[PDB]
Amino acid sequence: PDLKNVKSKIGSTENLKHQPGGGKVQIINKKLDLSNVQSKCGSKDNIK
Amino acid sequence: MVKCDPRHGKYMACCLLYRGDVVPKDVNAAIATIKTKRSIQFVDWCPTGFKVGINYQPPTVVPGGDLAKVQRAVCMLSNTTAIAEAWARLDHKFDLMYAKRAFVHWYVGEGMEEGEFSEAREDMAALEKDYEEVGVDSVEGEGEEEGEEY
Repeated sequence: PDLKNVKSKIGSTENLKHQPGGGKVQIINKKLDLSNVQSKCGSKDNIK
Repeated sequence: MVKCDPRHGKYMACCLLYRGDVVPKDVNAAIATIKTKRSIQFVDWCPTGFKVGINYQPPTVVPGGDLAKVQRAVCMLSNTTAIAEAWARLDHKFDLMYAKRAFVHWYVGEGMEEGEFSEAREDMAALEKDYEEVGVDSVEGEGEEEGEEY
């Protein structure tokens, strides 16, 4: 009558390494350039 | 009727349009108070910054309203550096949204290019400095005045 300790069929065997982990995000942006500036509403020559 | 305090700035010019029962001396008398009231500051190169209109037809009043009938009234268009407080509000609020690029796709997806935003912000950046360059005083000026509140 000894069955020889029969094993299960068929399980979550494909999940045994699984968690799963998460990816990443980082946003974060670049500064625009506003260095092209000069005023016009005054005098630079006729002041002299 | 633009929400600011004019004492944060200086006036460039003021323009007054008089309706109804008005007479030219009683305006010359009314502006004299405004010139003397130097806490109403003009730019240091504008000594008589007034333009004036007078018209024999009054305010008309609508029946659907709460506003009274008057004999005489005025409209006041004025140029001042007191609203430069407000340029520095908009261009600050723009920087917060654009530093995260928020909503930018809704303008790009409808045919504007992205570099447009940079341009208009740079025009405002030049604008900031345009308002700095008119608000300065003369190096040829000096002054002494008897009144110390106006």
